[PDB]
Amino acid sequence: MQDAITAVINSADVQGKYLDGAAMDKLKSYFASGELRVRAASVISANAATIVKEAVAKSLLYSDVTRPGGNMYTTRRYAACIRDLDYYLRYATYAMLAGDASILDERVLNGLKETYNSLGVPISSTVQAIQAIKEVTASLVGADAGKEMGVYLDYICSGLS
Amino acid sequence: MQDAITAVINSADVQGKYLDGAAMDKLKSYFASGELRVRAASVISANAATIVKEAVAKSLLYSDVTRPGGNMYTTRRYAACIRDLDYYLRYATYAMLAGDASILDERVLNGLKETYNSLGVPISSTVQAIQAIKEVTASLVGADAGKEMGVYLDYICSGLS
Amino acid sequence: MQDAITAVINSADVQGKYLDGAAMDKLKSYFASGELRVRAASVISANAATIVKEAVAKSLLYSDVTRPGGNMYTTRRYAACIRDLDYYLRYATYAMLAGDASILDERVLNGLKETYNSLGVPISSTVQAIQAIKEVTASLVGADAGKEMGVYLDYICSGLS
Amino acid sequence: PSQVAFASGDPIPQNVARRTPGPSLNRFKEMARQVK
Amino acid sequence: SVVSQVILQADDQLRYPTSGELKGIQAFLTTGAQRIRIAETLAENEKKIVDQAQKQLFKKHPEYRAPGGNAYGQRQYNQCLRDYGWYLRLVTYGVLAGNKEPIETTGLIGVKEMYNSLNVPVPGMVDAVTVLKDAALGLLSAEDANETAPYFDYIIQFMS
Amino acid sequence: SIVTKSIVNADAEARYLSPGELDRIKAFVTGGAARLRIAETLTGSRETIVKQAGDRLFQKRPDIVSPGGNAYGEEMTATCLRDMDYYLRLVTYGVVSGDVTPIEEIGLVGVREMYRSLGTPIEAVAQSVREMKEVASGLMSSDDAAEASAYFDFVIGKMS
Amino acid sequence: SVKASGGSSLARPQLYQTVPVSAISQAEQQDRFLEGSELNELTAYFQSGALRLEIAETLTQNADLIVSRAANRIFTGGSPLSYLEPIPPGFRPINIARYGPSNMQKSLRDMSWFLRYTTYAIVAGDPNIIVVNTRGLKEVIENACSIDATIVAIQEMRAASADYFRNNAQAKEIVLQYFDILLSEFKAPTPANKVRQGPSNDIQGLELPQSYFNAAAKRQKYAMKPGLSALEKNAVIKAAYRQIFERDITKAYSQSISYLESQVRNGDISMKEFVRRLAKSPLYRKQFFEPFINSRALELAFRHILGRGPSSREEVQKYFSIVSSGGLPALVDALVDSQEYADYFGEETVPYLRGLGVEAQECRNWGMQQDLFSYSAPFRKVPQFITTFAQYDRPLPDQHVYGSGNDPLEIQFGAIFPKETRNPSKRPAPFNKDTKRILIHRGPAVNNQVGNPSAVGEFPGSLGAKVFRLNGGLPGAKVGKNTGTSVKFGESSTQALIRAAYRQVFGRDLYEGQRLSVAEIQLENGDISVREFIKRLAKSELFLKLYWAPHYVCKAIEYMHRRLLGRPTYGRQEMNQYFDIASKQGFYAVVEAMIDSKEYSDAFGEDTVPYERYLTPGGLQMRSARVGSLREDIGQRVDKEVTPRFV
Amino acid sequence: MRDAVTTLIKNYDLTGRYLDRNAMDELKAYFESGSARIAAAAMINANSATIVKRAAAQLFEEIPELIRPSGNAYTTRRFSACLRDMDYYLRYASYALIAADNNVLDERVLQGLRETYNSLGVPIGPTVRGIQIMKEMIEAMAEDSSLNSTDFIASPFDHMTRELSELSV
Ligand SMILES: *[C@@H](C)[C@H]1/C(=C/c2[nH]c(/C=C3N=C(/C=C4\NC(=O)C(CC)=C4C)C(C)=C\3CCC(=O)O)c(CCC(=O)O)c2C)NC(=O)[C@@H]1C
Ligand SMILES: *[C@@H](C)[C@H]1/C(=C/c2[nH]c(/C=C3N=C(/C=C4\NC(=O)C(CC)=C4C)C(C)=C\3CCC(=O)O)c(CCC(=O)O)c2C)NC(=O)[C@@H]1C
Ligand SMILES: *[C@H](C)[C@H]1/C(=C/c2[nH]c(/C=C3N=C(/C=C4\NC(=O)C(CC)=C4C)C(C)=C\3CCC(=O)O)c(CCC(=O)O)c2C)NC(=O)[C@@H]1C
Ligand SMILES: *[C@H](C)[C@H]1/C(=C/c2[nH]c(/C=C3N=C(/C=C4\NC(=O)C(CC)=C4C)C(C)=C\3CCC(=O)O)c(CCC(=O)O)c2C)NC(=O)[C@@H]1C
Ligand SMILES: *[C@H](C)[C@H]1/C(=C/c2[nH]c(/C=C3N=C(/C=C4\NC(=O)C(CC)=C4C)C(C)=C\3CCC(=O)O)c(CCC(=O)O)c2C)NC(=O)[C@@H]1C
Ligand SMILES: *[C@H](C)[C@H]1/C(=C/c2[nH]c(/C=C3N=C(/C=C4\NC(=O)C(CC)=C4C)C(C)=C\3CCC(=O)O)c(CCC(=O)O)c2C)NC(=O)[C@@H]1C
Ligand SMILES: *[C@H](C)[C@H]1/C(=C/c2[nH]c(/C=C3N=C(/C=C4\NC(=O)C(CC)=C4C)C(C)=C\3CCC(=O)O)c(CCC(=O)O)c2C)NC(=O)[C@@H]1C
Ligand SMILES: *[C@H](C)[C@H]1/C(=C/c2[nH]c(/C=C3N=C(/C=C4\NC(=O)C(CC)=C4C)C(C)=C\3CCC(=O)O)c(CCC(=O)O)c2C)NC(=O)[C@@H]1C
Ligand SMILES: *[C@H](C)[C@H]1/C(=C/c2[nH]c(/C=C3N=C(/C=C4\NC(=O)C(CC)=C4C)C(C)=C\3CCC(=O)O)c(CCC(=O)O)c2C)NC(=O)[C@@H]1C
Repeated sequence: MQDAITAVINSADVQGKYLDGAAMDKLKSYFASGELRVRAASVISANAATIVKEAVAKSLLYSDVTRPGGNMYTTRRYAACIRDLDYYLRYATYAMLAGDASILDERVLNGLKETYNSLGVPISSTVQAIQAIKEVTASLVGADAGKEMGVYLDYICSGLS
Repeated sequence: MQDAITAVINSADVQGKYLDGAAMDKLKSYFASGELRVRAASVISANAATIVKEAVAKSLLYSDVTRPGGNMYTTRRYAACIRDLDYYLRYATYAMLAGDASILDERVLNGLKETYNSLGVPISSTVQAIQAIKEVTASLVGADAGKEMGVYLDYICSGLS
Repeated sequence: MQDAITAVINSADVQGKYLDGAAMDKLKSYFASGELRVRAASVISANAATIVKEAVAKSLLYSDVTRPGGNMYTTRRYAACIRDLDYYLRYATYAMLAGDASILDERVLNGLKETYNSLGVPISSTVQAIQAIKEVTASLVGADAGKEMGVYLDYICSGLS
Repeated sequence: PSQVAFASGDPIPQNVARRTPGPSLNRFKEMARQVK
Repeated sequence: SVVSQVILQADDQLRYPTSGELKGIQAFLTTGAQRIRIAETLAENEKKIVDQAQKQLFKKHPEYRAPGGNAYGQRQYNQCLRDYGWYLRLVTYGVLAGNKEPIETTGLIGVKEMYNSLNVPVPGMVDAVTVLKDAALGLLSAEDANETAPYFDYIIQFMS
Repeated sequence: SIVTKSIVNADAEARYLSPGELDRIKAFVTGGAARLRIAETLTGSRETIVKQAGDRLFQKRPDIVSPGGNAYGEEMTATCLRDMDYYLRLVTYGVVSGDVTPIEEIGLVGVREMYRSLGTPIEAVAQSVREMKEVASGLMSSDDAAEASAYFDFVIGKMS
Repeated sequence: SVKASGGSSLARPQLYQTVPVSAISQAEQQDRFLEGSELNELTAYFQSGALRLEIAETLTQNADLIVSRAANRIFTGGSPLSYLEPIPPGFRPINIARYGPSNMQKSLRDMSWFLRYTTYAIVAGDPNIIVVNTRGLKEVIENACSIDATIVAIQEMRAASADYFRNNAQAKEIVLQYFDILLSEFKAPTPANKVRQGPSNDIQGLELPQSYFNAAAKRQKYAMKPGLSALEKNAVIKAAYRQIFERDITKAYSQSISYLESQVRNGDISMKEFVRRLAKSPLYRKQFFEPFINSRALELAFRHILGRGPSSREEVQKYFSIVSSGGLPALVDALVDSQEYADYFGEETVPYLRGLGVEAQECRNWGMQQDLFSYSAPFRKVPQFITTFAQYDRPLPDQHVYGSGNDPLEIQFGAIFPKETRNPSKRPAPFNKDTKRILIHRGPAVNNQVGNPSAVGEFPGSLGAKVFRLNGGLPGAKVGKNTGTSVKFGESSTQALIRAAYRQVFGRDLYEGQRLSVAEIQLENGDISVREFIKRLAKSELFLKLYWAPHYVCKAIEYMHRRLLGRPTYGRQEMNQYFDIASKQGFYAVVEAMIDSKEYSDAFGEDTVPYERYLTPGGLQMRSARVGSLREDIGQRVDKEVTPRFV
Repeated sequence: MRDAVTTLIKNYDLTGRYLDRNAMDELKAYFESGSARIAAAAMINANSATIVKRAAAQLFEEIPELIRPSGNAYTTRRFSACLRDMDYYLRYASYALIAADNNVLDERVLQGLRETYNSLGVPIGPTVRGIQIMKEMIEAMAEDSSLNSTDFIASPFDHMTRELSELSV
């Protein structure tokens, strides 16, 4: 994975030049937003199971999926769906703390669309479930850090499609 | 893998007949070459570290590949290509003493294209590097044994291209 | 493991003779009291979580061991003792079902006695816990099967001591 | 020194025979013997 | 025993025996009266079974008694009837316990390389069990035979 | 299924089906008619069992029905009765199969993770099935009740 | 038929071991150049090989004489050679007529084939070809052939080959010992089969005969014993690094944990404990956990520790639940503290890759494990196991008949196909001939030709793509606007049609020196119709260069069908048709066939420019499952937001 | 692995239906035939080795090229592997007989059979022929034996023929 610090180092490393003032401003922006990122991560970590709880209730519950014939009928499937949204929330916080969507394109999305197609998991529904996470996360933490969380949750939605 | 001897016997077993004439001719040409093929291998084995040294110097060194942006820039990537050209030298040695490129088929070209395209290794730069080995080995061991190595080293070159 | 049915078989196997009427009378006893063992196993299986709690509260809870300074104070060690007693009851059910205390000699008292001396687990407190298990299981199932159950729980008590 | 040339030199041609009808068509071989 | 097989399967998943597993025990414990009856009719009537089994084997296979055989000596010939007596002993143990496990551990697990290191043919002993089976079930009653039949058939399976 | 369990055990060793397994399938086949009798009484009285044991749950544990509880409201009470209807249906699958494998795979694996996410006390769902056991037992004969209870008691153990 | 395919990569079983094969593979597995030992193996063999040629040459020529003298001694009552294709234990000579012709034909050819395999054994220089093919032969031949007659037949051939050759004691002893091995292996009864017992209920049990694991090159097994000299101890540790990291990383990058190396060299922690600590180390974590998805890292962890791929769907489901609970350490702990690991490797033995030759293989995860044992496995980042296992139970997936790679991305321009080599994501599925793919219509759902074939030439009314038609009169059609009329209004409409006709054949608008000006003005004059104009743009050398030539043949056919008809192919029936034309006639005729097709004529007239009519479900998902464009009522429960009653 | 009971459960569980009259009748049909299914399984357990060997001997007389050079049953190594395969198909049909379902036949046999046989060079034509010879060997022996129902015996072997073999038409 790459964080915002490593990303601007690697961009300078590939060119084979020292970090200039324009590249240094990218770091200073991260060191300014770093306090906002750490505080946001602490809130989501505390309400990790709680954010999912509201998100499933808003989007997934009392729909087609949970009813017999759907992809969330059996208790094993339902628990796996909670597990999947527990995955998505945990990795979105990792990417938020890093300040780069490198971990998502490495451990989350790179070979997820193929699995979801094969298992018969509806992508259109799970995207809406992550959008349900996005709304809960932004309401709990704030508008400033929820927008930051929003980008990386949208990144998962884009990779799934 | 299969060597030259077993390939002759397999072809005799498929037809279901004794080693008559044409099968014997390929065997006697193999056994006569064997003594010098061992001698060539022993020289290559001993000079394995030095052969690569000259080969990288001729092809890879002082180029855009070693320069930042290239695939042989970082030290980890440098040592990987050193190991790779050590693999190419060893498996050409294996195929020389087997008298068949079946070892190159199942152990080298099983997914050499699969690894190199995924990582983003330049094919042309690798071909030039193995071509550099071919010229070094021909100068070190001999023109006769260098051509004997040449057919297997070009097999990898054609196997990449 | 060596069941009570296979106990007379293995004894006859070592002797290299057929099962006599003085050996099959014990087998006839197992076939008669077998239906009692199954019902006893069914009651314990259903109430597996409750037997433990009623034993821990009787002996272990509100004591020096559960209070600071003891070996059953920390939650980590508390969960260990709960896990232990869960395994203690389950394997005692197996010995009750099989009719022989060989599984207690093999899959319980193999190196359990020496691990407890290594960690500094009180032997007297563990014996008291198994004795507490004995009184609960006898009250739940009955006096007919509980006395039979008490033999195998005595084997653990004599094994630890 | 030029004895080393096995795969670098002239390749030895191998005799591969044409595949012939086998004892599965022994019925038809019997029929072909009577079709004269 | 089938009792052991259930508690092995339960311990493997780290759980108590299930509803269908406990009923499988219940079914065996009731039919145990028949299981006892198998033992007496084979143990006491061993001498008739063993003699019929050996005379049918050496007739069908006149090789071991023939020159360049396996059991030419009288001490060697007693050892063939010793094996016959041991196998029917193993049959009784298997039926009484209810499963193949008593026969498995004692006289099936690594039984091929046993007779390979003694020059006794395993394809020769697979025909030995069949004639022992045929002799045994013939003496047994109709409903009793069908119970004892698949225990013999498993020995045949593991041999060849 | 029992047939499922017997084959899988036989296949893992690769030895065909043992006589011990074949006897247990025979016990399952013979007891299949009794299994269909218990299942028919459970599927026949599905409306009554859920209603009686549901009412028993709301009287014994009023806290879930009380405001602040999980099953408070007309919709939430209906969902609880739907849940009880699901588990009774799972029982009928279990009774039919002989074992508790269909109950496990469909509606016992990850129930603790499910009801934690919903905010449902797992001990209260343990009560509902235990009350479903008592109502169903008081509709069929003693031998039928003891057979059916073994499936119910497995659910209790997985709940609490 | 099966609904999923794991792949059918080429399997190369070693039928028999030779001296060069035994020598080369010995250092290949150790990842070393052939040292003074393995060179001397070849040196002695190449010198003796010249003599070994003289052994066979005599035996191949006099093969007829050896089998004649054998058969005459064994078989009595006539001549056995009528229909040619020292120590007697107690054999009886078999009658020719009594044995029967069919049994005699078997008997004669085997006697020749025994000698034939002896000649191959000397030439190979290793009696492996004998040991394999003779060990479990006594039992199968016993049924309808006497053993006593066979032993004396080989013993006759032993004497026959001895007297005919008889050159030197350094030469004849090679003939003697190989025949001595032959009779001893034939005297030996069939050994017990290698039983691969299933580790749990989920995995099936297997069996392999004691002949298949006698030739297929035994995997070198290293065990850490505390007393060993440090050179072979280094060889054990290097092999342990070669297992866990797929390669010797301590040689490559000097990446080594000496802290763990010291404890195993002493014997503080076992090899089981070493593998445990090495697979939870940051060195493994960075390389085989960090770059991969949780499912794929699990699949890699299987081959590193257990030395095999996941066998069953239930196994992947179980072990994924572990890696979700506690992560990498918990996964490693579950893999090392398994009933399988301690059965195969125990405590001392280094894990080894158990493939085709090592043990019995199951017909479930064949191609999935074949690609996994390859060194190109940690580049396939798409899971192969959980994908195939789930697809096995499910029906046929939304996929092209020739694989997932044959499907282009549903974009405006550019033929973009998933590469087989770059990031292996090949998903084979057994598609048969009469398999129609379900396609989503761009326009109304009722206007699909599968259910409504009459509504094939119905235009999508603000649901799909814009239809371009030469409805308006072309400029200079009639001699009404005589000479002048500089502002002829019907001129911009036909030019916009041309641009759209260019945009359909080639997704993007072309450059200045790419536009076919001759074809444009013929359409504008009214010499050719749109149907002919589309055909000419697809018959252009530029279309050949840009879409046909750089792409796979069937990829190029598929993309052409998606451009000219605006529809993916239904299945095999259509794809095979155009592929047959591509083989015989060429590219230009494939263009011709797609335009002159009835379905083209029904959908688009002589004046109608083609358009995107049907999408693949995967293509529409890329369009309408993103953050935007996605509706609220696709796969979400919609609650009616009403103002509360207290408000 | 799924039997006829589990398949019927999964079918009704999917829709979320209680076991109706049609469900109970299908189970009752299984339980009545079950006694014949175990008795058929007892027959093939008795004659496991004899059928496999005789069916192979019939196959290599039908297609002689298998045991001839260039054939994939030529060598002892190949002959032992083929008889092992013939032993596998009979063993998994043995499981399929009691189960009365071809899920066990699909999951553990047929799923990755085509991929394997195409890899080593094992023929797929003589294979399904050898399975069909075994079928005829069981059915004739079951006709000889005192068995009331013998129709269910054809089911697993025909499914083995249908799935594995190439689609001709
Ligand atoms: C003083 C430093 C010593 C010295 C150096 C020396 N180095 C080379 C050759 C190379 N050195 C590197 C190393 C790096 N390049 C990278 O990208 C990185 C990572 C950031 C490093 C550390 C490489 C790859 C080369 C190859 C040059 C090329 O671009 O092709 C040489 C030349 C060797 C030769 O004979 O060709 C020399 C002389 N020389 C000494 O003796 C000093 C102790
Ligand atoms: C000079 C050769 C060029 C070059 C090479 C290069 N290779 C890698 C990485 C790998 N090389 C292999 C290949 C093999 N390993 C094997 O086991 C075998 C068969 C015996 C071969 C041929 C593999 C699998 C890897 C990846 C694993 C590893 O790290 O060792 C790299 C590094 C790429 C990266 O960024 O990870 C490089 C640079 N590249 C060049 O620039 C030369 C033209
Ligand atoms: C919940 C939002 C929706 C849903 C999820 C669902 N997932 C599974 C099972 C799996 N989940 C994954 C996916 C991942 N593997 C990874 O590596 C990552 C990234 C870290 C993830 C998230 C995989 C591979 C599995 C298979 C493992 C298993 O069998 O459990 C299921 C279960 C489906 C089944 O039983 O086959 C479900 C239901 N699907 C829905 O219905 C929700 C809308
Ligand atoms: C109050 C917040 C809630 C509550 C408390 C409650 N706890 C118990 C039982 C015990 N609590 C512990 C646990 C600990 N001991 C430790 O060392 C630690 C970690 C530092 C803890 C938290 C123990 C060991 C007991 C057993 C009692 C004993 O002293 O032996 C009870 C009693 C349960 C009973 O009925 O027996 C209670 C009431 N329960 C609530 O309802 C509150 C929400
Ligand atoms: C009644 C015994 C108790 C109770 C019930 C209750 N459950 C829910 C929510 C759900 N229940 C389930 C569970 C299942 N559905 C299935 O298909 C299966 C497998 C057979 C089970 C076990 C699900 C999925 C839901 C969600 C509803 C949906 O279908 O989408 C609720 C509602 C919780 C809420 O507020 O959202 C309730 C009340 N709760 C109690 O208090 C009783 C002890
Ligand atoms: C310019 C900012 C950078 C750049 C561009 C570049 N693009 C191509 C070729 C293609 N562009 C696309 C992408 C699209 N397809 C779509 O549907 C859309 C949205 C409407 C877009 C933008 C495609 C499909 C291609 C492939 C060929 C084609 O034109 O159809 C190239 C050429 C690549 C080649 O090797 O052929 C380039 C260079 N690259 C840079 O260097 C800029 C930073
Ligand atoms: C009705 C039971 C439920 C339902 C249906 C529904 N379907 C669509 C759209 C399509 N349906 C299909 C499927 C098929 N076409 C085929 O060729 C076959 C195989 C014979 C089938 C079954 C397709 C391809 C489409 C896409 C449009 C088209 O016709 O090409 C919709 C509309 C979806 C949309 O948003 O456009 C609907 C509503 N959905 C329900 O609510 C019912 C439970
Ligand atoms: C008896 C006096 C002689 C005899 C008769 C016989 N042979 C067969 C057929 C087979 N022969 C073999 C043996 C081999 N396989 C190998 O790999 C080699 C080379 C080392 C040999 C010689 C095998 C496997 C068969 C079976 C395949 C086939 O049908 O051809 C038979 C038929 C067996 C039957 O009854 O089914 C008979 C009767 N073979 C001898 O060894 C004697 C010389
Ligand atoms: C005999 C009927 C035919 C035949 C058989 C044959 N098969 C192989 C190779 C393999 N067989 C399998 C297949 C299976 N293993 C399973 O788990 C199952 C499902 C129960 C089957 C059917 C496998 C995995 C292999 C390869 C490894 C192994 O032997 O275990 C061979 C060997 C080919 C070779 O020469 O290497 C043979 C001979 N061949 C015929 O010609 C007959 C028609």
